[PDB]
Amino acid sequence: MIVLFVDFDYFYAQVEEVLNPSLKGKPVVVCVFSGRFEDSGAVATANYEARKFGVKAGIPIVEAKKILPNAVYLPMRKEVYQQVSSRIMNLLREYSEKIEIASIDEAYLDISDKVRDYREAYNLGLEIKNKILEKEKITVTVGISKNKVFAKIAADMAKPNGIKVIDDEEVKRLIRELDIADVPGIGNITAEKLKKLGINKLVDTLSIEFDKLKGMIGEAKAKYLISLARDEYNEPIRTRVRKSIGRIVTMKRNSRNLEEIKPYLFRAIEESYYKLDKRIPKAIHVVAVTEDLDIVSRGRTFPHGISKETAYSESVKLLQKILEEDERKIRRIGVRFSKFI
DNA sequence: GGGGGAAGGATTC
DNA sequence: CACGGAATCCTTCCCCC
Ligand SMILES: [Ca+2]
Ligand SMILES: [Ca+2]
Ligand SMILES: [Ca+2]
Repeated sequence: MIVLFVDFDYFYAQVEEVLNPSLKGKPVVVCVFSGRFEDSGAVATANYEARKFGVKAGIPIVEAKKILPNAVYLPMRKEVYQQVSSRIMNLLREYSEKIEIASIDEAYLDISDKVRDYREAYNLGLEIKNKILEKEKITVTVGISKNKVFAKIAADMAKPNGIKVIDDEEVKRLIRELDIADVPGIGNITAEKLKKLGINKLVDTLSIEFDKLKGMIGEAKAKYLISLARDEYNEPIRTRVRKSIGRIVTMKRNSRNLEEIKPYLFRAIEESYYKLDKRIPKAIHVVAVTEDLDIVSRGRTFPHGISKETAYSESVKLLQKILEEDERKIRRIGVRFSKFI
């Protein structure tokens, strides 16, 4: 099996650059303004000009502005980026019908048929890179290997605007030398749990008693890491299906007042329903981000579809359940609809 | 003992 | 100071054969 992974470079910001080319070369910072106070919020993404100075996704807009006061700061326009993304995905869809659209800027291609051996794969990558740059003016990084995980890792090592192949020889080299934190799906939480078990490299997972691994990071994650170390990971390429649609907003002030939170919750509901399409959900969850950035939620699954009236009514009950069972003041509030009919 | 949901939380990107 | 949005996974609880 030959997997070719495509990852769009600093996507949101690059799109802004495409829509306003005079931005090229300047530090571009795409932000999610929360509205709590001037420049409150965080960086969704930044181009490399900004990233080389420390301005990257996750940092407060206020911090970024202290580092780069003269950079271009733009509000995130999700809808625009999503339409551009869809156009790029269709284009790849013609390089294979075996495609996995992992996110707004990542897709995996099973080019096991369209090619044989890594020479042609690499050639096909450049074809894809040049095609996308040509038709959309978007640069992307291509990663190629035997499975999804190493194809992605390949891209992680080649970005930005690169292409790379990890063949059956390097895979083994990485299995013992690749820092395990750099393995997809291994975040900071898991990375630390594995460090405490003496696991710093993928191969170390084979020196531990499985039942201990399972105990520490869960069975799924355990089998995942073990399979990769045995050089046996081989999940198939297939675009998952949207299983949930939702919206969460930040209130001006943290609150615990119902009549004060509602308008936010209802706005969340209104946007969620618009996003729903003609999809009808049978489950609804109210999600609240507490004052100490803790996430709490209460939901309910109905034996039938939820109309917007029912959603408005149930959400209030769920919200009251949250306020009732959690003392902290509330900072962000939203809803999520799932179990579509 | 264990299938099958549902619920609330934990994690990742 | 720290936004969002969604998928997996986990663990707990529950009904019940
Ligand atoms: Ca990516
Ligand atoms: Ca990217
Ligand atoms: Ca990591």
